[PDB]
Amino acid sequence: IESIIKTATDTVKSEINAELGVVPSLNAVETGATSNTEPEEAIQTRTVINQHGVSETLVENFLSRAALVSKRSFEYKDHTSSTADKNFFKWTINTRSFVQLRRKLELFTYLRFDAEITILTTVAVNGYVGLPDLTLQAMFVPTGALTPEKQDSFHWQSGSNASVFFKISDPPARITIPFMCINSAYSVFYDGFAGFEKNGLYGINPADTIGNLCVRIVNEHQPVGFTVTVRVYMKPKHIKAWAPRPPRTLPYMSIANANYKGKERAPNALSAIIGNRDSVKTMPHNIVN
Amino acid sequence: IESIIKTATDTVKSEINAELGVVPSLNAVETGATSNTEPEEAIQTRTVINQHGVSETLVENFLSRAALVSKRSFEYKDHTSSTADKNFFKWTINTRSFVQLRRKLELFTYLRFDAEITILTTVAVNGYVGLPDLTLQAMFVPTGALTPEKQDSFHWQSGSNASVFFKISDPPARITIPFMCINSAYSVFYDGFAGFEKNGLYGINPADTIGNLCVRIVNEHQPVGFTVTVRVYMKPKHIKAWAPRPPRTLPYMSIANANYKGKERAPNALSAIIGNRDSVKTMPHNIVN
Amino acid sequence: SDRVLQLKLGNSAIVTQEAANYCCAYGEWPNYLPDHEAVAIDKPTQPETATDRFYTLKSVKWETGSTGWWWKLPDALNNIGMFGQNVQHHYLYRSGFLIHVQCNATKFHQGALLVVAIPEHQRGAHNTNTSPGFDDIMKGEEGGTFNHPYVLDDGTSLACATIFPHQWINLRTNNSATIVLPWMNAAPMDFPLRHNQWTLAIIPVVPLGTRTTSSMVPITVSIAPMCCEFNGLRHAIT
Amino acid sequence: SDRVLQLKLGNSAIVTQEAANYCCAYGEWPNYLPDHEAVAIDKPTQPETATDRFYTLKSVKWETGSTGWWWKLPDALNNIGMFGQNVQHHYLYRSGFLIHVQCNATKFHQGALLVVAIPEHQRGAHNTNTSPGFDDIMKGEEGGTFNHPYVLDDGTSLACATIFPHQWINLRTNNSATIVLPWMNAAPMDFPLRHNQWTLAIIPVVPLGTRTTSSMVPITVSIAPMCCEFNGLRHAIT
Amino acid sequence: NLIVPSESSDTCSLIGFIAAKDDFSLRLMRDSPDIGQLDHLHAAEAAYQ
Amino acid sequence: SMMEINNTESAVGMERLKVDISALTDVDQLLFNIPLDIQLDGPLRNTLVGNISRYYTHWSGSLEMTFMFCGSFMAAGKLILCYTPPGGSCPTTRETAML
Amino acid sequence: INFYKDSYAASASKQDFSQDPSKFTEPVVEGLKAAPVL
Amino acid sequence: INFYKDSYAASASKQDFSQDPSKFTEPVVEGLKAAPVL
Ligand SMILES: COCCn1cc(-c2ccnc3c(NCc4ccc(OC(C)C)cc4)cccc23)cn1
Ligand SMILES: COCCn1cc(-c2ccnc3c(NCc4ccc(OC(C)C)cc4)cccc23)cn1
Repeated sequence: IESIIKTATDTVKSEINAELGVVPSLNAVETGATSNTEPEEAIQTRTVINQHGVSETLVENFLSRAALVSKRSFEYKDHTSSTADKNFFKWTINTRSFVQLRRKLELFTYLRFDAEITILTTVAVNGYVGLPDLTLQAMFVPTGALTPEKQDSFHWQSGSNASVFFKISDPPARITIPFMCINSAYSVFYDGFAGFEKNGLYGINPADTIGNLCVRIVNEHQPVGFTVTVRVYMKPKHIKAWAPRPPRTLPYMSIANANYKGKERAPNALSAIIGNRDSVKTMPHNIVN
Repeated sequence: IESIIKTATDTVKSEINAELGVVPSLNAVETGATSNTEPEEAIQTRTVINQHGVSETLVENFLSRAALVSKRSFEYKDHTSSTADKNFFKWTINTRSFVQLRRKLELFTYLRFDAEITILTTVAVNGYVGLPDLTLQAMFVPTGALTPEKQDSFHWQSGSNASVFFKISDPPARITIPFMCINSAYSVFYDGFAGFEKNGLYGINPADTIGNLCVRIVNEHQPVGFTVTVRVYMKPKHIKAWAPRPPRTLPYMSIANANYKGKERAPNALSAIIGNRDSVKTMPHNIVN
Repeated sequence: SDRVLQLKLGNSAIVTQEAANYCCAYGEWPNYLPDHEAVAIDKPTQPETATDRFYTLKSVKWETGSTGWWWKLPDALNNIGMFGQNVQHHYLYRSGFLIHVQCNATKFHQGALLVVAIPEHQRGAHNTNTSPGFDDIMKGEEGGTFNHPYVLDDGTSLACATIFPHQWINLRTNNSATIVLPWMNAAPMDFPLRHNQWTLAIIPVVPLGTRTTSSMVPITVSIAPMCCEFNGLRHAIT
Repeated sequence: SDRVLQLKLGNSAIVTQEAANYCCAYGEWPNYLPDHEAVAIDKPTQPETATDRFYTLKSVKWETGSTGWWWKLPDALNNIGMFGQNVQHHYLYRSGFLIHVQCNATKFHQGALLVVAIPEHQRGAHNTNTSPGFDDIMKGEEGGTFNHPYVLDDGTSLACATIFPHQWINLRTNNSATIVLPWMNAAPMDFPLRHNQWTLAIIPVVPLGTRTTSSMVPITVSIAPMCCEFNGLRHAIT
Repeated sequence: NLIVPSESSDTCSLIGFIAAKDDFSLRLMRDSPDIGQLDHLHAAEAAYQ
Repeated sequence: SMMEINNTESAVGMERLKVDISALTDVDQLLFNIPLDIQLDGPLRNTLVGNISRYYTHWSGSLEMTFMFCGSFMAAGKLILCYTPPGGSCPTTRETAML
Repeated sequence: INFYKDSYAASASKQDFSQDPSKFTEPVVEGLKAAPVL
Repeated sequence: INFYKDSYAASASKQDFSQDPSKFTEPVVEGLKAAPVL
């Protein structure tokens, strides 16, 4: 039954028992229920009035932290001879590339959230002259819209795409993207295929497609080359979460799938998640005096 | 008995006494009480209505001033050949490194406070080209979280750590950290050992561990080297303080302990805290006309 | 009137005919842990009179060269009687203390002892960067001696030590000191073997002197734990 | 219904799924000594959960030649945990006991144990005029073995031993026995080191037998002191 | 003791489980040391192509 | 969620999630111990309580361990499961752990 | 402080303290006794 | 001015004028007379 829980539960004092037919420490794991044995039933307890808050494990607080989702470096230079990100890049938006954010999200089967996006830009001179205060354009290109082909192509005129223009000397650029799934929640895992034929992608719900992020430098090239790094941070907010999952144990291999190998030896090997001890009777950090 | 005191006490006028059995200037230091002799009892007084406020000696006002807690300089350069803080540093957070803040805090046994943190950054060219407007990342790494190993390691993706990104041209970066002790107050002094074995640290309450501050430059290196200095300031606020202590007299030796040596001669020598005078009858700054 | 005092706790009693009132540290009295401050959820044992009684330590000789003496609490009692047994079998302890210090001499003797209870008396070492070791700190029932009482062995000062709960034994005036200590910790309970809440310090600010025939002038310490509670029963560390 | 039982005392709990009710000796339940029966005027210590908890003894092997086993109370517990410590430091003790006897086997095994609590089981020697000595009586935690269980080693009989508080473990029916013992003495309190109120006796009236492959069939005894009080605190005899 | 007849297996298993009770509380969020990456994942670069 | 109590060499995969018990010919014998440090690598780390707790630094409150016996119906036995509060070495004998 | 027109722009909602752990801890059709459970 | 959600973010609290110096100046069980004090 649903109830409002702001603090951890109190403990009541308890007496000696010795009641026939009452065995609160016995349980039946086969039912699939977790043990209902209370501490007051296992031991004699005192009264404790418990004031510890539980707000820091709220799902909103657990997930609504800004985390790196994308990082791209490209040369800001005259590109006429290059073969390369020619003062712009395109990124196909995903949550799977950086493992710390990926593992937290993959604790759940379904998520509904709005995404707070922070864009941080940094510049370095190619191997010094000072650093230019460049203007950047980020443009969101939804599904079926055309991506830019050049730094100066007319796609950047952004008649109906959302664009943000920001300087390097500004605070990081920030926007919110709404929850935009064609379903009521994102499918964090998808035991299915994307297309009506048999060759479609396994494991990616088509319903969750966000689109492309296109970032250009708006300035014409200078006489000298710079390296520009763009970092994108996502913070989920207004979160609903359904069906908690076993956490990832083996290292991630791919953004595209759940494939696994394990580490070569424990911990987090395929044959042994926990590191070994000499025996089930060995206490590894035993206090001795 | 607790009372609200906004101003220093008034003085009442007093007459001649000569009462048998009443000796208000006699006291008994052995009880451990401080003398209760009032001025009106020691001398004939006038009436004075006293308007002097006492707000500047409030413990909140006495301690809630921003003070330097950490200062680190490192080279911002291409580090491929260096043996060094390679565009980032790690700091183990403590209040003991700068003596002016340390001595004020050590006037008390227990303190509870939130910490207002101000981060000031300055840059100089290595031995001139102008100064770059770099972006920095500070990341708080709590106990048991992994610290970054490189300027560009994936730990900086900060999925659940709190990070602040700030420019050199900004005003100093500022955040508040809550009171985060696992006890109800910090132990400013700790007459105990940190571990269950005998070899643990004396003098540091494990309950007070804050964590690590990790600061990187986010920009790739320029063709030329710079020296970057980061200064961290802490201001305690929302302060409660318990059990006042004898102030430190001898110079501090270590951040890790209360060890002492004294100055080589008075003042603040181990044998003589106050500087000498020729005799107990010598008046050192005697007015003569 | 308040020069005579009787203290009765358990099967033990002390009388003095030459007290100087007594100190209640910070105006508190010892009490048991209330339910709205408790952390450990197991029911505590409260042995009462088995623990809450005077234990007398070994006496120390007051000599003209003495620097003073210290004992750490609970360390000095962790091996004595039923208090020691409860300490050794329980992870967590809590108590106050009653401290009674005894020193008598003739009307021809002079001398003054500062008797001060210091909370969290974290010691420093002299003239080294290395922190004090376990055997420098954990003296047990015998206690320690001050290296540099003038700076309280902590680089502070004896002169300001009166900010702590204290009395004096001034031999002309009184022959005993009494201090009542509440529980004094940042946590509601603690592990008794790795942290000391209080240090008793006895420092001879005025040295013992007389021109009568010399006698041994001992200082004797009696300590009663007050409102003892123990939590987390296991086998004895001992 | 009454084939399942859970017993909870202090930090200890026991469950059985194959009980045969349980015995309350003479219909009594343990209680503390009331003021109108008390003799010793000092305030008792009542350690509660530190003492009033199950202690498990060393198991004994049920073998085809076994004569049976006995343990004397409080003797078998006088060196165990905080009950032992309170015994060793106090002149006087009083308690009840909760006795739980455990023995399981297969559905192909047979055998029957009489589990009987005997008050004042004053032992005789066989074929001598000399009374049993101290080392014949005071076995401690290990207990003893019956010499002549047919006469209870006291020249009486096993056949009439059902006049005492008892249960059976009949391997076909049940795997555990439970007996609750009140305080059973002519005095309100006693010296724990020189008198035993109760003897637990476990006697195999029907021998263990089967035609399956043999396993070790142990008998295990768990005893919880109940409503422990101690008077006359001194140094430990120990 | 573990006691079994001849036709049962002579060796038996326990499975151990752990959970928190509802008096349980967690505080001060940190990066979990259970996961890390030393390099880009496979196909992470291809998101830029 | 299942504890990895049999975190030993020569336990592979699923074998690490169960502990095997045999008939003994000596009384009172130790069967296994469980390291209780959730921060250091051990049987508790890869558990639902373990994994979620390792996103946090501070913790409080009681734990429950449940054991399921998976012998045959004809198998009988009694075990004692002991928790020792900290301060000393892990007990190696039943009459110590029983306290 | 939210002067934006769309409500999804607002700051995070850290106020929902409703829990029902029994949907994961006790998803049995018959609720268990605090008699033996089978 | 405090628009942050967490209350520990607020500016300093310089308003608590309660004092009780007698817990340090006169921690004696019997209060002293303003008769001789012993
Ligand atoms: C558990 O997760 C499965 C569900 N899931 C949600 C997302 C997601 C949704 C919306 N956005 C995202 C983003 N945002 C980049 C961005 C977009 C538009 C911008 O617009 C400006 C150019 C005006 C700026 C930046 C970066 C990374 C991920 C997302 C991905 N998967
Ligand atoms: C009497 O004193 C004993 C108790 N005591 C309190 C503190 C303390 C607490 C919290 N903080 C501190 C800090 N703060 C650095 C900081 C942390 C996190 C940051 O987070 C950003 C990266 C997002 C930024 C800076 C610097 C120095 C000290 C502290 C230390 N000892």
